[PDB]
Amino acid sequence: TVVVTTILESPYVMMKKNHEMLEGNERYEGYCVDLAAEIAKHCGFKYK
Amino acid sequence: TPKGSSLGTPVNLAVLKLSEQGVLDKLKNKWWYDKGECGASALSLSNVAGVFYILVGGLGLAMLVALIEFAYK
Amino acid sequence: LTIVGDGKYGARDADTKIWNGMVGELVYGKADIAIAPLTITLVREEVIDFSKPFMSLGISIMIKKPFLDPLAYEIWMAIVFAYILVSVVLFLVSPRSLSARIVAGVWWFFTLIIISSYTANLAAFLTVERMVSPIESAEDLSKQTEIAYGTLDSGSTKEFFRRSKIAVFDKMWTYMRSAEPSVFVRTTAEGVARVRKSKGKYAYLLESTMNEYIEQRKPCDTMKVGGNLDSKGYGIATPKGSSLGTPVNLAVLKLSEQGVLDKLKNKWWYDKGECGSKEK
Amino acid sequence: EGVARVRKSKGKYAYLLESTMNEYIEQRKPCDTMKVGGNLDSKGYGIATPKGSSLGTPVNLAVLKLSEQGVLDKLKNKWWYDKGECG
Amino acid sequence: LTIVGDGKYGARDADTKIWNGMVGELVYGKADIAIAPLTITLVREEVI
Amino acid sequence: LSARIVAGVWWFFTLIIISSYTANLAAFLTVERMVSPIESAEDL
Amino acid sequence: RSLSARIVAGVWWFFTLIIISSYTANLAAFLTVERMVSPIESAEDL
Ligand SMILES: CC(C)S(=O)(=O)NC[C@H](C)c1ccc(-c2ccc([C@@H](C)CNS(=O)(=O)C(C)C)cc2)cc1
Ligand SMILES: N[C@@H](Cn1cc(F)c(=O)[nH]c1=O)C(=O)O
Ligand SMILES: N[C@@H](Cn1cc(F)c(=O)[nH]c1=O)C(=O)O
Repeated sequence: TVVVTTILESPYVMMKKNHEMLEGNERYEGYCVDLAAEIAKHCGFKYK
Repeated sequence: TPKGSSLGTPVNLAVLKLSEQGVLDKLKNKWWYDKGECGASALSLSNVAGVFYILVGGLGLAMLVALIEFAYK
Repeated sequence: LTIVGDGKYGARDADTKIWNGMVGELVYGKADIAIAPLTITLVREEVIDFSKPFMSLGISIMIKKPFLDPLAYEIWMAIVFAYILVSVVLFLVSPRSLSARIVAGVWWFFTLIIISSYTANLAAFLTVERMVSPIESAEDLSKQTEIAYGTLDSGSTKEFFRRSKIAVFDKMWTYMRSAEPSVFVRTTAEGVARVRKSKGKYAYLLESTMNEYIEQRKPCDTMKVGGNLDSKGYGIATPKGSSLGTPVNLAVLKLSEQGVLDKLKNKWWYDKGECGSKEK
Repeated sequence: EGVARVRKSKGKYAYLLESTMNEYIEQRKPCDTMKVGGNLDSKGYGIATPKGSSLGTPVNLAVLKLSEQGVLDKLKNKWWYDKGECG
Repeated sequence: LTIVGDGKYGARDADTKIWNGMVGELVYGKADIAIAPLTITLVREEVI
Repeated sequence: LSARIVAGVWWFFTLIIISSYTANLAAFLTVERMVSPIESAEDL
Repeated sequence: RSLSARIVAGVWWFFTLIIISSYTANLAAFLTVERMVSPIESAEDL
């Protein structure tokens, strides 16, 4: 899967409040997370 | 993207695609001004003092003009 | 007439999946019909039959209600000390001498400024009261901090926020669930009392009907602000398959068309009201 | 026809109509009409099925589902105050 | 989607006792459902 | 009488002036707000 | 200073008082209005 590197700068990439009870790319939320999802959509790849 | 990436051009095209579709603006508003917690007669008690300074000062000048006036003789 | 045993409207515990309250009394056959301010919901409609609604409402926001004022209390004093200080300088001067004359000029400019400030600020103050509001919109209220806000422990208001997938309401539910100390109250009276005793630090989310009612009741210190969050209505509920369902429904809309329901609403809301006159 | 009569009677004719259409025309060209006073009564529009229809109950459930999901409100805003030309 | 034939909402003539409009189309089976600004009345709730 | 007509014109002038001050100050107290000095980067 | 002339000075004074007060008030209102955002500026409104 495509490895995406990003940085923990709010509010671009943030740890979800319940990140401890979560795993994978569900741990993160933010502008760049949603942007990563959209880029994945229009380029047609899975990402990590 | 690492230069020479097979992902470079489609990612770029995707970015400007998202920009033109209003997606990027919508996301900006979503994380900036939607989750924003601060969004945005009584009396002025200090300002009048600024006039008082010109009042008292003028009175001081007047006091002086009074003294010198009675001082001519 | 009987009062519901557990004093609840009705819901299913997410574990036991048992219905409580009046809906519970209907489903489990403890009562033959429910006539109360029972809000019509999807899940309630799934287990009982609702008559056409007899009263319309919506979830709304309740807050605590909110001549020498234009000029600060300190300046009214300063005007007096300046008055005696000018009368004392003039007393020290004693047609007229030119210096004594200029004193009157500076004092004239001073009082000109004072009265102009009073007039302007009073103009703002009078324009502002009709115009002025702490928070008008629901989203704005959600955005504001230090003014905590909450709902009843059980009911459609709380469940509305729990289910709502719409941005602002989702944010508000996310806030309420984590809020400390708890922002939820057990009775409407408790919520309104909390509004009155938080001095504007707490807003209460409740159906428009109760809000409008309390707005008219002593000591008339609460106010309904903004519009409504959603729009729904109360209906008379029958156990589904009841022999009373269709005639009760027909009776409800009969009463609605004959002006009976409007008459009862005015009777108990705005006729016994002790105070909705806003004047800009 | 009623609204046209209002516009062409120059204040000599008032039109009694449901609040919905009134609110709609209030937002429409040439924005020369106005809703005045409150309402005379309070009622609502509903989806009607022939009694005994196999479609009745799911449609009803669908309506209140849409109401709770904010769908109905969103549509109301869509056709009334979004396309509104004087809002 | 079909537009009601006589362009009426519905009522019963007190002589013919026939329903017109969309209610009429429902009662007499000319349509399967009515989705319109149809105001809820007592007499209509009695037949649909 | 020249001094009188002067006093009249000047009176109308100062009347307009103070009226403008009062009105504009009323608009200024009814609307807007100022908090920060707006300090230029070079000034900082 | 005839009494009739005096009442003239009083009524005329009240008159000009009303006038300058009205001019001030209305000018203040006009300036307050201008402070309010224009309808034209909004896109949806345009
Ligand atoms: C649960 C929701 C589907 S809902 O509340 O039923 N409808 C949602 C929608 C916003 C709505 C909300 C409220 C009402 C509504 C309108 C009027 C009344 C009273 C005045 C009379 N009821 S009636 O049915 O119109 C009458 C002819 C008897 C009671 C409720 C109508 C529609
Ligand atoms: N009426 C609701 C219960 N209920 C009562 C209230 F007074 C209120 O403010 N909110 C609420 O959900 C229901 O039917 O469950
Ligand atoms: N909606 C009504 C018919 N109907 C339509 C209108 F446009 C109106 O102004 N009044 C009215 O009664 C019905 O269902 O019969």
